Amino acid sequence: NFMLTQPHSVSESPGKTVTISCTGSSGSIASNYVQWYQQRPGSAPTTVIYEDNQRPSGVPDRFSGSIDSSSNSASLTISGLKTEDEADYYCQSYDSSNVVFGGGTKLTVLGQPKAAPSVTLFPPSSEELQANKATLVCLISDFYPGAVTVAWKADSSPVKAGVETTTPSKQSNNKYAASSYLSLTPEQWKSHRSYSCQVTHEGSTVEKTVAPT
Amino acid sequence: QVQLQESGPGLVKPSETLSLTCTVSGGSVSSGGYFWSWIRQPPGKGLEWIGCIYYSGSTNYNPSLKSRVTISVDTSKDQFSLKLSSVTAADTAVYYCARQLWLRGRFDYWGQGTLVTVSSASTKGPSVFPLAPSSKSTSGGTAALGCLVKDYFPEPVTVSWNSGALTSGVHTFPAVLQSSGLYSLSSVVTVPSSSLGTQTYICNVNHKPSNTKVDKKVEPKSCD
Repeated sequence: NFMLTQPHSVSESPGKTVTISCTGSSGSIASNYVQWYQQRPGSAPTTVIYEDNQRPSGVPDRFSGSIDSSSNSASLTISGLKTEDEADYYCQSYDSSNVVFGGGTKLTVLGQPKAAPSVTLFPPSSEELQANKATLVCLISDFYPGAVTVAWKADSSPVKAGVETTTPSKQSNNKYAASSYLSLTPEQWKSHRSYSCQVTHEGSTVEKTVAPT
Repeated sequence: QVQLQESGPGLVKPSETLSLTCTVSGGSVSSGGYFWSWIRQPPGKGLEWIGCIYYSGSTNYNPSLKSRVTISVDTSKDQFSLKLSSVTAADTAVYYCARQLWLRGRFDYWGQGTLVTVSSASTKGPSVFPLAPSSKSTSGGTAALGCLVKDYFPEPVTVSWNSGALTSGVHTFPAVLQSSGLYSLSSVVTVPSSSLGTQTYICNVNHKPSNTKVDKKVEPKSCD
């Protein structure tokens, strides 16, 4: 029942000094060796320290680790933060024949400004209608911050059944992109006079509408 | 040096048996007196230790993963494989085969992580539908058009415009789980409205696991 406690979110501006902790609950932190792993997103983790004070060949000298055994906490000191340091940090232990990892500390460097949320609405196609299906697609692009709330409308009644939306994702031009999909039956598409998608972004609302034509 | 490469299918059905084998090149399994271990990592979560093996029959497993991890070493093929039983939807994690020099110490060499997805459906092809631009689809001097990919299994699906000739303004969105099992996404491109009726735009959606390639032309909407 030994678990390593790590700060979930840690942020610091480049060039300063930050300390990442790793606290053990039951077992003492000087009992077993502690290994810190720095893992890039979409990449294999790499060992950046070993034996709790020794730096492997290849890593910079700044990856310095210290042990505070009185508080049962393992510390990893980072000096001179850079761009490439933004990665997930995990601390390792062994306990007793059962390797236990840490919670995970993400390094934040501590970015484009607000961006207009261009909105496009697409009606269902005739080929989809012949397949006894219908889908309303709302597109959300070129916006910042990456937090947009969508709300489908059937003329005036909000629509929630069959609504599928995507989390915002960063674009190539530093902005964000998102989408919303409204699964619908062919009968329900023509039952209402018009359908609309409303996008709320930083208070401002951008609305498009489509009709069966 | 030495390297660690994983194999096995990237998909597994719920309540089934997982078969992931990690092979070794540039070294020997039995020689050197080192260990092997399997470590998984869910997307957005921390690393989780599964178990460790020696070149002999010595095995130790995580208490939360006990009585479900079966790992064996075949020195003839210079590789070791892990078998998992009763896989659920919470077992979706990136599996890493890492070499371990010291049993209480660092995993010095990490293999590249294979993606394992557990979903409950039959592998089905995608349904590509055209996304017709119109007067309500343009805001200013530019318009937008795309293609809809709906009701497919599994990830990933690649969409290319004009056989890759059109890349500027193309936005491929990540997939989202539908209300019933399957996924859905779309790929759209921003274009000036002057070339709507004079240029042909064809989307190329490919689904390799189902072996389906669909080319769908995009045309402006015709009122009927």
